[PDB]
Amino acid sequence: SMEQVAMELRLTELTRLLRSVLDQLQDKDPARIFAQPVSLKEVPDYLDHIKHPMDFATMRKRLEAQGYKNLHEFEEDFDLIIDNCMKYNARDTVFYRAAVRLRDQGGVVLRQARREVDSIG
Repeated sequence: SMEQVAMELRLTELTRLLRSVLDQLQDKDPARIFAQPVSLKEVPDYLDHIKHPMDFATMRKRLEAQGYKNLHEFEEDFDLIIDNCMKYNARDTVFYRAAVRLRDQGGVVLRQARREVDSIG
């Protein structure tokens, strides 16, 4: 139907905007701490601690399959990256501290993304 096409164009355009959002958030991680999944070869107990692992590469796979229906879903995955790290790693670590800085700097990007998503519809 023509309606289904219009919906699909809306999803495509959301995906475009989320791709730009993702690029901007990932620039706030210049150390690449969050770029890839935590390795279960290197951290064998990880899934005992963290039930829903997340990372920027996993988000990008979902994004490119158009698997985010709205900004809420995308933000849920970004918050998992941060929140998982702040639980597994202690306050005095470069990993925790990187997550705090990513959360703080990302907030700015996400605030305007929400306005754009609402504005453009």
